[PDB]
Amino acid sequence: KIVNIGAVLSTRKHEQMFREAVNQANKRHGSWKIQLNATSVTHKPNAIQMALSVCEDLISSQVYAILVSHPPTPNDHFTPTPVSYTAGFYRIPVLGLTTRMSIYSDKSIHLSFLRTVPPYSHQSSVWFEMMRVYSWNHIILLVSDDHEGRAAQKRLETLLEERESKAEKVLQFDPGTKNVTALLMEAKELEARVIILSASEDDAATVYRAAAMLNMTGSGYVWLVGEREISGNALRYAPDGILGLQLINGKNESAHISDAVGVVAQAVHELLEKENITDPPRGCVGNTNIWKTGPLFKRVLMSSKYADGVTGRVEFNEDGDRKFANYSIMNLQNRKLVQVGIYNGTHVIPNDRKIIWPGGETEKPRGYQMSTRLKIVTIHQEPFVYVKPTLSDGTCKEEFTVNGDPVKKVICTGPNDTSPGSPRHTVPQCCYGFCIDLLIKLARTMNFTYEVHLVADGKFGTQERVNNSNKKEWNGMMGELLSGQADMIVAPLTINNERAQYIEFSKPFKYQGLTILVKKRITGINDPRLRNPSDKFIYATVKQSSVDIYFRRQVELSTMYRHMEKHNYESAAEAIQAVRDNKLHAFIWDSAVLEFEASQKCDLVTTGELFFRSGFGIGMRKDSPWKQNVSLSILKSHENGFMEDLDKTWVRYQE
Amino acid sequence: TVAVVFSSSGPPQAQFRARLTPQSFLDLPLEIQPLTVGVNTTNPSSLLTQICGLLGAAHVHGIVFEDNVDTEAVAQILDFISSQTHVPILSISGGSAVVLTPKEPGSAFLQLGVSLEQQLQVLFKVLEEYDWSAFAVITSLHPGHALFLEGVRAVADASHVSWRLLDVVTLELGPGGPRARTQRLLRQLDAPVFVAYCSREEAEVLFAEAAQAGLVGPGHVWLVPNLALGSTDAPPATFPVGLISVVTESWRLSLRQKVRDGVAILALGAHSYWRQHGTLPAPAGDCRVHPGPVSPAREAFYRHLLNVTWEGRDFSFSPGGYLVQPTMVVIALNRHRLWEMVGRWEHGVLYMKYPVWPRYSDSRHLTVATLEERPFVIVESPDPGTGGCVPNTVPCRRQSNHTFSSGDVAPYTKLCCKGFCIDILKKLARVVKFSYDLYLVTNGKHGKRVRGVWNGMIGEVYYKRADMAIGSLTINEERSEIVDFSVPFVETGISVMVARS
Amino acid sequence: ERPFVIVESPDPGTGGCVPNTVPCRRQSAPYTKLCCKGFCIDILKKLARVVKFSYDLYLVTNGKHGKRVRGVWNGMIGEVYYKRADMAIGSLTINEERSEIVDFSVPFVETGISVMVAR
Ligand SMILES: COC(=O)c1ccc([C@H]2C(C(C)=O)=C(O)C(=O)N2CCc2c(C)[nH]c3ccccc23)cc1
Ligand SMILES: *[C@@H]1O[C@H](CO)[C@@H](O[C@@H]2O[C@H](CO)[C@@H](O)[C@H](O)[C@H]2NC(C)=O)[C@H](O)[C@H]1NC(C)=O
Ligand SMILES: *[C@@H]1O[C@H](CO)[C@@H](O[C@@H]2O[C@H](CO)[C@@H](O)[C@H](O)[C@H]2NC(C)=O)[C@H](O)[C@H]1NC(C)=O
Ligand SMILES: *[C@@H]1O[C@H](CO)[C@@H](O)[C@H](O)[C@H]1NC(C)=O
Ligand SMILES: *[C@@H]1O[C@H](CO)[C@@H](O)[C@H](O)[C@H]1NC(C)=O
Repeated sequence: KIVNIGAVLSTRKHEQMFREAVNQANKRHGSWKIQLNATSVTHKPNAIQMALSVCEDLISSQVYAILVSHPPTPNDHFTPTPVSYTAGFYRIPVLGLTTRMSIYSDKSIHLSFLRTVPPYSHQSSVWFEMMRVYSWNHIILLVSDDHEGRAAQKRLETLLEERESKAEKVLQFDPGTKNVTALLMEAKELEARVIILSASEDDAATVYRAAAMLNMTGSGYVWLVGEREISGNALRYAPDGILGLQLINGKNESAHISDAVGVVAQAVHELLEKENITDPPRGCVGNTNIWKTGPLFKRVLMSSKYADGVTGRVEFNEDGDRKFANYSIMNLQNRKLVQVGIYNGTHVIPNDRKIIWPGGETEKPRGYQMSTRLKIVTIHQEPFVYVKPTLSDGTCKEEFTVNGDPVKKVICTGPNDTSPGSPRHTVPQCCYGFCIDLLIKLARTMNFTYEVHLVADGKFGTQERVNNSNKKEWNGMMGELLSGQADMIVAPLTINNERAQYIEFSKPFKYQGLTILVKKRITGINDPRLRNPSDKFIYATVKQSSVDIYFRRQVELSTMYRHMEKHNYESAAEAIQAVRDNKLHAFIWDSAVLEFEASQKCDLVTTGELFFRSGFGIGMRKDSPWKQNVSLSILKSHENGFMEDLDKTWVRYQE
Repeated sequence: TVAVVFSSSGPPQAQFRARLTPQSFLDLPLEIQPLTVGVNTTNPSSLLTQICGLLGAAHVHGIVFEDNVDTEAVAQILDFISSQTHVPILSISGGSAVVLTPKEPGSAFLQLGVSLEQQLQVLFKVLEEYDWSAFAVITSLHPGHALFLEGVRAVADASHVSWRLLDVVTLELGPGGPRARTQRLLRQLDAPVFVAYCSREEAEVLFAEAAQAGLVGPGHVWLVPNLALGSTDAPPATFPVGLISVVTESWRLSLRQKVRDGVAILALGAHSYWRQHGTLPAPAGDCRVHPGPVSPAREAFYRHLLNVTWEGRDFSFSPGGYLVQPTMVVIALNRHRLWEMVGRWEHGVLYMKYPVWPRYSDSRHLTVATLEERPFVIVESPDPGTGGCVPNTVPCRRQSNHTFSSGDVAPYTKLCCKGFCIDILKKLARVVKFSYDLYLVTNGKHGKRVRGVWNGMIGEVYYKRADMAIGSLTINEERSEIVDFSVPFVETGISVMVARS
Repeated sequence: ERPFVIVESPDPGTGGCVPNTVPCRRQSAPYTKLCCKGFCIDILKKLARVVKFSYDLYLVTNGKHGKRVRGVWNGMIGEVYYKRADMAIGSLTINEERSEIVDFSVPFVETGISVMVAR
């Protein structure tokens, strides 16, 4: 049978190579069982006439496919659109010998379209593999607004969220822009120092100029770009040591033609033995129909593999991506590029010389340039953090103890000293006690400097979703860590699942539970006087706290929680006084806070014992590089007996 | 000066004769110079040649394109043309009025239609109205389905209700060769509510195979977006009776009304700029030059073509080429196989014509009855502002139809019941897998026949007005001869409470 | 360890072990399949049910918990440090020297040091 295929090129010389390839592939099977022809057209400066010419090419024969290539024109985006749309009307399968834009993969918009070269989006897999190899976890992603940048970012975020790690910071600048120092300035003020670039050549050059002006291209940094950003005028001026990557043998335009014709022949041979010989559309006018077996031909073509291609084994992705093309790692060794390793998209094999980095050093850089000035946020809790006013001399009055050594103190700022009515006022105070001493030991153990301060609301911190919105932002101290106000939390913070979702803790240093305080029938949470509302006994807690979540996390206790929704304190030891004034019947709260005051002052008793047990722990931002050392210090403190000596000092000196 | 391009229809004489003189649409605040264009059987060559000739001949300041339904790859050609000529377009029609998310950077399309996000939000609004909280998803391998598969989950996350979903299934259904695996996959999935995604050329296969595996009875209910049912005029056979879809406003409008609306919006934008006394910008030259390298100060025109309203209808067009925040209605198939309106979505509040879904026509979805008994079942008032009652509480609209001989309708206020018997009912619904709807009774307390006719709960059960009945109901030999009871779950008797001690 | 990990030989009833127990083997090629029951085993069953993974459980041969005789770590800590296993569940406390080479999750049973005397 006479089987006909088509093609479109621009060489007028490699078209001879196309006809030679189709004849040589006809030498593989030529018993007339199927017989192959070949047609061709050239490109034109006008697009509408180009579409009409592809129309007339299509009518010329009973064509089974189309092969389109990139002409000497510099507008590489729209060049294969007039052939794809027109033929896309009749579901005629097409192939792309060389095109990299990531819009042709949207199968809902270009109905029938394939490829033999991976798009610009697939580089994210190579970047992820390199990150896994070199172990750089804190990354910064700088991208553009054009569809290609969004697609690349979406793929990289898909991988990172598949490992549930996320990105340190994502920031994008609109395309065709200049004098954009603001965004690099915004990205400069973080601990993560590896930045990943993807933009056009001119934008790459502009970013290079700005970054070189901002000193951010020297030592301590590593930033690796794609392939579109080390070509042309962008390659002219760039900092030394920029990692990159190039295709296996792309832009040959004649190596892929043999593979295209081979796979087309392999597909058409398998297609022709099917019952439905619809026979491709004939005519560009009047025929307002589709090809009756176009989808079937595309499906068989997709799942047809090749044995020995000049560019390697050929398979197709779910949309026609090249599926395991090679990749070559690059570098900038003093104004001249070089090959450093070959990665096949699954793994990277360094098969070349050593790689130099921007600072000229030879040892591998690590990200997260660790700061030394850390903010700290805490709350007013009696047994742990005492707040006091300072004197006029500038130092809070000294206070010796029976041991023979003084009590450590520090200066804590932040509040108005009057929560209910305060227009605007921040005052300096003094803080001391248990957690402050623990912070003293921690800081002296791991070489750092602290600047303590207090929260702006007074509540511990609890997730909530305000009305007229779909996003929920944490409130109070817990929010302060996420939004960037603080860096660490040295305070009695309990460890619940909801907190553990977005922050990460150290090992616990004090275990406890929840219990009840009563002024000297009251018992645990089983009595009908408690399960049901009655005026004889009234229970309450502190609003916007953990116990609120614990009592809203249980359907079968709804009514009881509702009771708590009626009235509760946004308070402190003030609640202990409200119990003292016979206003409140009983109190339910953490074990240590109640047990200290009960045995400390007078006339108050703890009811029964604990029922729900939990610990106390330091809070730190997600995957911060300090947690391991903090936990190793806490365990060492537990093993020494220092938390024992510290414990008697502050809690066992009572009764 | 504007152009009209009829693409396909039946007898074309009506509109062609109607396009004679600019006395039609003689209410647009500008001088109108219309020109008509006819088009035979459609194909890229015909469209390209026709509109290029019109542009080169007439100095056309805008085009409107009306097309036949069921065409799939027409709008993209229009987008490419408009990008290459930079003259605006507007397709007020059925076929090409399906949104494309990514467009070419320099075009100006102005499609009139909604996306999957807005339709899904309306579908979930109507889904949440009737307590429906479990459903299955079935999607064909039609492309652009991952967008839908993820929009469903995003919108379900957005809402507050639990939204506990059973399963999601991806079928591959087409010509009747590969039609066996989908049968097994459809065989073993069960749910009260289905949300499906397929084209009109594929619903005829999906529903045909569904009617073979027991999934069309009145127990189940279906919801599909507006991509299917393309021929709203004459619905086909094998479709289920009473499936819910959402359609933008003006689904009943006439073709003449549609072209009137298109010319009206274009002229309104033009005259809106004219009030600024700047200009009436001329279009690009022609197709043979490939002109228009950059965007001149003409870019205001396109922008000024967005906010302009008309006749009290918001026509705010998004930067994505589709109109944002319109009014859209819900339709369903009654027992006449012709669509009918159900409820509008004006300003973001759902209206509904039916307070209770009709379920018209083995089975499921049995009705229940109960009345206040103080610990067992408690009837109260709904939320102060919401109306969707507290979690773990069942809506129960009492029937107060005390008179229907000369009474129109009694307003069934949405109360919500909670308690012990309702908890047992919830457990039974979870275990034995049925569906229910409570409604209080208003003829006697429990039942004591007044000389041969029963009343209350037992009366409702005996006269087959309700399948079940739960509450505070005692077992005797007087009524156990008439209805059928369950093994008792509460021990009771007779007791005598005295005053004090 | 009796409160947490209990080993029982399979009964002569039907070959398989009594339900709510897991097959376990004390490796050393020939094997006899005991089955293990306890507290941490219930925790492991729940974990396998929630994290959607599969497991095989085998007892250790050398010293009970761990030590360092000049880098020769025996026990479960050794079996994890030399990459022959992926977890080690049971009566395994936390201290600074262990956590240097083997990671750890959050605690679920809190212990310490205690003195028992005669009443
Ligand atoms: C119209 O649909 C409904 O309104 C409806 C019906 C039942 C339920 C809930 C039920 C509760 C709390 O009422 C659940 O706990 C539960 O298990 N349900 C059904 C589960 C179910 C399965 C698995 N298969 C089904 C087939 C038909 C109907 C239901 C099911 C939820 C909603
Ligand atoms: C096989 O291909 C050749 C060329 O690829 C076809 O011949 C062309 O036919 C068109 C008809 O419009 C002419 O304009 C070209 O000048 C021809 N080219 C050559 C090189 O002859 C030929 O028609 C194809 N075979 C069949 C059966 O159609
Ligand atoms: C409709 O939206 C446009 C913005 O796209 C509004 O603003 C006009 O923007 C152009 C920008 O080129 C200005 O030069 C005009 O001055 C702006 N407004 C006017 C009319 O002067 C426009 O105001 C909006 N119209 C409505 C209905 O509010
Ligand atoms: C293209 O590939 C062929 C075959 O590997 C090779 O001989 C040739 O050098 C490559 N480059 C060009 C420009 O042809
Ligand atoms: C953690 O502590 C080790 C020594 O215990 C030290 O070498 C390392 O630099 C510390 N890391 C950080 C981030 O402080």
